[PDB]
Amino acid sequence: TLTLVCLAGLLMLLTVFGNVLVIIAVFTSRALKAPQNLFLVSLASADILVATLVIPFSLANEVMGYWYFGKAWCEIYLALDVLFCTSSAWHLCAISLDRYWSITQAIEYNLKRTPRRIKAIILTVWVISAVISFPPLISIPAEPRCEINDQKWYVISSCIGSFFAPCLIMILVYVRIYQIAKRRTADLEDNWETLNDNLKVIEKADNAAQVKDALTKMRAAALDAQKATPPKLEDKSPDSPEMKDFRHGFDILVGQIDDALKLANEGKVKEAQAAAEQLKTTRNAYIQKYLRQNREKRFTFVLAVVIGVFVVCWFPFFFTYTLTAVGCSVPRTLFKFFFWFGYCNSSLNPVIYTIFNHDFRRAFKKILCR
Ligand SMILES: CC(C)N1c2cccc(F)c2C[C@H]1c1cnc[nH]1
Repeated sequence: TLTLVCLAGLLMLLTVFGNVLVIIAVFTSRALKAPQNLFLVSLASADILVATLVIPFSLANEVMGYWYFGKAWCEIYLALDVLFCTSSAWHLCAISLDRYWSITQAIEYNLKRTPRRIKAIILTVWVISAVISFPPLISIPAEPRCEINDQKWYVISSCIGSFFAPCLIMILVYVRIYQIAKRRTADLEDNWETLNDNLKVIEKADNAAQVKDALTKMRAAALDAQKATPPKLEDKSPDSPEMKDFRHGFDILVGQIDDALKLANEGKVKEAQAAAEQLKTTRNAYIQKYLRQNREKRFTFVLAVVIGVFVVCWFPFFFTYTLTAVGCSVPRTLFKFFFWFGYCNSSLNPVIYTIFNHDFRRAFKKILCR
């Protein structure tokens, strides 16, 4: 009934509450690099702009509302509701492009990733997003009963121009990103699995020979693993004590395999598997902390999760809105749900942001207390 008028504005403030916290979190932090911050703050600035200037009207217009103090309100209301979503999609596209270029072009791109360069990128997103939003000689006096003239021709070019094409690209480059990351870690993950497999085989073994062969197996696996670069220690020197801690760790391990190999040949089947558990624990304490993903890999994956919500929130709306050109299915029950679903995308960006990024939780708890 009337309980819902406050809920939407309540969730509308959740964008201000959520995104402004991010706006100032990255605003001035020695940990936050300026290249990435610029993009996450203009994205959070579009969300904080649409939650205030466009969000509330959609609720009243949805129940007991019409354009007041002129249709000019219905002019800008349409124009910003496309602008933010065309710019938000295109921003996610550019971060998608930034993440790809950084992972591949390496030193050269870092030289060109000047904060001024990426500042220029954002303004251009606003520029080109304003072109897709501005209609040529076509308007989106008395009350007009605010909706969008569903010109089948224009609508789809804009429907694609706002959501489809930018989302398509950002999906298309991130699938290349995933394949690259999977290729790097592949061989090492072979080894780590082979270690774990032979370990369980050791604990799940009944005779000494089975253990001895399992042990000899992992011995090569560890040596093969010893020559990889673990994910955290990517682009670090072998002068870095972390990269050396990795190596010493597999020396220490190999030795323990050999010592456990002496027990299996001595005929002490039980002592062997016992000592094999000691191998496992040692491996975890030495190695596990380096299998964790690098600092740049976290940012790329976390924005992979963000594209997951831009697709999940907006695709139902745009796909049902695109189908209206052929008018196949029920809009009455679905339009309302999908119009909100796409809209909550702006409030839920800092939600996934702190839910996954380790720097986010601390930046959220330290922004408030100061
Ligand atoms: C105004 C409606 C039709 N919308 C629109 C129009 C053009 C581009 C575009 F990306 C969007 C999103 C969608 C919408 C805005 N607010 C909630 N849903």
